[PDB]
Amino acid sequence: IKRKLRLQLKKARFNASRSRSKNKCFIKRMENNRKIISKNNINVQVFLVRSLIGKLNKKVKVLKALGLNKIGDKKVHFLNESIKGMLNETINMILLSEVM
Amino acid sequence: MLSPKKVKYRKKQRGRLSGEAQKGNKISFGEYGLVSLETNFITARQIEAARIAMTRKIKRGGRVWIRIFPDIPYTKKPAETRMGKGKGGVDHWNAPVKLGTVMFEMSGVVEELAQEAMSLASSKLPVKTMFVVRRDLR
Amino acid sequence: GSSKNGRDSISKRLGVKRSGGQFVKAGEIIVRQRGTKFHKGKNVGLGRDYTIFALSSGKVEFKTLKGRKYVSIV
RNA sequence: GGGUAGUUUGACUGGGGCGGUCGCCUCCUAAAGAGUAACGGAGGUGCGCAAAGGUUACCUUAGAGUGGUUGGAAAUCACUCUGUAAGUGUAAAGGCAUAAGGUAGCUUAACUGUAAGACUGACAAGUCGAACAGAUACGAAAGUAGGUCUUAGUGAUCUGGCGGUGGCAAGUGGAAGCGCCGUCACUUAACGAAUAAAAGGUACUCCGGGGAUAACAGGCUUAUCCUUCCCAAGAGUUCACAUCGACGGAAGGGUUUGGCACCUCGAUGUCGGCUCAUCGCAUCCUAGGGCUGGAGCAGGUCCUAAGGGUAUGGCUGUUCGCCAUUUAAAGCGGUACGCGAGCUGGGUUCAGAACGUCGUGAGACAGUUUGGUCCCUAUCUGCCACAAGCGUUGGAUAUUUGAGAG
RNA sequence: GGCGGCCGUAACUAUAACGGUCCUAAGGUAGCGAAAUUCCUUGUCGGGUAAGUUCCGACCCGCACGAAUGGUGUAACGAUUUGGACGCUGUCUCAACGUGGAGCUCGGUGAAAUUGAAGUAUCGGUGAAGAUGCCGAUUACUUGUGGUUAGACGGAAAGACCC
RNA sequence: CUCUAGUCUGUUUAAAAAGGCAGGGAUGAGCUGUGAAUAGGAGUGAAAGGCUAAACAAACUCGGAGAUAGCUGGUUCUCCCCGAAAUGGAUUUAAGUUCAGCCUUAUUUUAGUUUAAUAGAGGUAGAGCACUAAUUGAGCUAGGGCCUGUCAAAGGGUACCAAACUCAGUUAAACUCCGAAUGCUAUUAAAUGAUGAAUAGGAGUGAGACUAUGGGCGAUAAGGUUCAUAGUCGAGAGGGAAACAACCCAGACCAACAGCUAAGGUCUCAAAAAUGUGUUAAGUGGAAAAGGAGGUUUAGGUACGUAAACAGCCAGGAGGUUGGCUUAGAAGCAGCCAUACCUUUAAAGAGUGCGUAAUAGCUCACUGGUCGAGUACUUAAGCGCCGAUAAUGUAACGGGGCUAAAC
Repeated sequence: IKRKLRLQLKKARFNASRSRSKNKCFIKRMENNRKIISKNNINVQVFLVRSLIGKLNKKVKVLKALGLNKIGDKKVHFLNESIKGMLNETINMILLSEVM
Repeated sequence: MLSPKKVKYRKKQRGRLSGEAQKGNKISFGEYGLVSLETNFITARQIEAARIAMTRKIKRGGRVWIRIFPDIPYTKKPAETRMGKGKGGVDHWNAPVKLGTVMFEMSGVVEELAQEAMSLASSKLPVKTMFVVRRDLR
Repeated sequence: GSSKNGRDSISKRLGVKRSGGQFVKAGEIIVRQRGTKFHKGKNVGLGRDYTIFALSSGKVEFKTLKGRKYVSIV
């Protein structure tokens, strides 16, 4: 079987083998994050949940500017426009909880 | 054949052709059209093969409009050469078509005969097609 | 049958050197260009090759009038 | 003055050679700052001008239409509309109505010493520059002018020539000479320029290396090739599809000629023949069919089917092909274009010699002819045969069912 | 050392004895010619063979023969090259048997290149693109001896070809 | 006695060139013994680039000499901290070297980096015809020829060849009246905490590869070649993709027989799932195209229908009229033309096919009765079918198997 085709096929199968349950969990997390970011002037706790390896250079810079270097990083920040923009940039790699 | 009679530059770079059609996508001069369902290149010579098919099927009933003109050189290096010198030479002419280009238009004949003739034309083109009546008149 | 051509000059690095709103002091080069792509306004001068330079310290500004762009120091 | 000696004879390159190219400028490629490659796509250039430079002042083309001695489509003149499409020495681009375009007057700033601050930049360099002193040109003046609307028309250092200055002057005073300032002489074009001064052969070759790089194979790709398939205008007495199917359209096969240079150059031995094969079915024969424009005989086309079989000779190194006789048939391919640690060495691909052609020559030629060392005792796996040991649940001796295999 | 082109021309067709023209120092005479020279090419015809890309005899359209780098022949001669015939034969159809030295067994003497080692199977894959060592599966009691070379990109020579 | 054609053996040989069959010369340019002579850029050579002490396209020994190598190989104990590059420029340079870029140590300095807000310059994507070109169909009409009251005077019929213009509709890296998103620059405020910069010491690197986007060349072929952004490998262990440097997840200080999770999985090999509603009959899942297609789920159109649709069954399916013909014939069915051809009309077409030289003949659309609701053509989706197709061995789920353990 030709190598061009088998490489395309192997890649397509790996991509398509994602679980809808995991996708639903991710969607729920994204909705929660957007709901929190929609607020204004609250103290929010930011957890880093996805690694920095392999991500874009710009986004690694944004995360290091937020103060998160590892998974399991905990930082409290006051939501203003700057922090809101940074969180929007890196929404897919963070978990936002709110500090009552 | 169908081919431009004068060009500024003999050879031009093969772009990437993509996206649907945002223009030339509506029936203008006729009654029935042969839209494409893909994005690809139609050579001049396939164009004239489809034109012969339609025109010959139509016993003087109506008119045929061709909504594409090739105007794009297709170069090919000589048969047995290596990858050295550069930009070999024009071989034949291509026209660009995108998903939604009308590509062919017919007037005069009954709808059944038009549909038959235009499937007869679609049998000779390299893209999936669809036969459309005006969908806003009858 | 080799290539008949393949010949290019050195890139000349034209363009705007100081962005609108930046602070410059006297004599700065603002634009390098062939021809008055940008014309001269208040407090700037034009070199023999249409370079735009600042006659005094200030802040660069670009204005538009009848579709032509003018550079000034304010 | 190759009798002899010391050397030179470039690089890039989808291997090398041949061809082409080498500096600078404009545009595209370049993905809306700058920059950005290829043997990517189009061009220019090694100058011109004593005005075609400087300044003051005044003017506005080309095209279309229209009325006009020759005069015509188009010359010069006038008007209307259009509003830079014209014109800018020279390529292109960016600009140019306040015109940088056109005309006229005067004129030499096509200046000396400088230069804050920058652009671009490995470096060397290149570029812009307000303003100041001297002294002009134009203008009433304000002001402009340190060549050309802008960006190409270029060449480092060393050496030497010419003019100026009078700094250095081997005891002193001069001088030769040198330094300083001005300036001239390099297709140093292979244009950051190895010398003031430089071409070839090696198959008689040698050495250091490279799979960084070619030839034989494997791999990727399928242009080409092969095998089908889609559309059916037609041909076929009429009847597209018994059969052939043009013009186009969509794929597979990896066998042909190629593309790439990924494995191997401290060696993967290259074409045929001999011997021995094994596998695929896209079936040459035998077997089973469907349809025929199949009366019968003999066929044509398509489907199923790989069990077995599939010739001997003449020519050529040949595979191939042609030919002679046969045969139920004289299949097509993969396996390092199967098989040289199994064989042959006719061919190719060493040193001899000869012919034709090319070169002044040494020599060269996918031109020809003739002659020309084919190495290795099988450790392992594999395979063909034969034994030793033990197991088969107490130990032995005969006769056998049979999985499985040939 | 050198020794040419183009064009037109006859009681069919064909060719061109002939003529014109350009150029050069001069443009290949005799003889020979698909040759130790001919690419196209297994040119064409004849002989030889049941069948002849070789061979012999010619034709001349000599890619790219040619007159002391000699041209064309030649009796005799050749461990030279090429084709044909007779005789003769295991060269072959097609192999068989026998003989001598090795091979095999035992006793004595006793190497070699080679070698990271090793409780070193096969298939379909994967991978520096051809796997004993990886994946999945299949198969296989332990260990020797006589044979055979398919593999270990086997051994031997820092590839001679190419750069 | 001297030499070696042909052939065989030998080929880790008995022999660093011989041996077995044989062959050539053999009264001469013969063979041979014993001395002597010619030496390295020289000798000798009946001419092979042969020979000169088993090695000769310039012998051997010693010395210069440890010659020179941009080339290949090798370079020996441990731990801690930081950590590249394979790019740019130049080069008798392309496998070398040098400067810059990237690294480290020491000192000094403090201001990178990412946002947000405000404000700036593009011309790309896209789009457009207003410029430069290409181009479709009508309308109009110069001009050119054709024809005609023709001389070639002034003319007229214009199928055309067609400029310009009008309407409608397209193409462009080297077209732009327009024009983003990102990216770039300046300032400020937050956020991150030595990631910036300057000086000095020491370097290494200047062969890159693939993946995701935008491209150029190629054949919108290559694990191809050449650039731009980011990532990984390079220099990166661990888990997943059956195996599988570049893909997915994730940065290994050491130890623990603790827990929660990412990618990816939860019948079994093999650590982990059950329930709900549907779909699939092809093991599809567990490769792929043009095209064919009364497979099926769901949704929606157009025909048609309880005032009888469709299929079947029973009838008519005609008269004028050989429609006029071309032709020889053509009577509905070589072929031309329409069938604005009518009537009895239930309904009968200048006939749907079969087949006759030509009909003849058999059938259908067409309409009537028996029956009794959906049917007949299409559209959009969810899964399927055929097309499907190589050579050691099932071999295109990793295996067993699975109708779910598939979607």
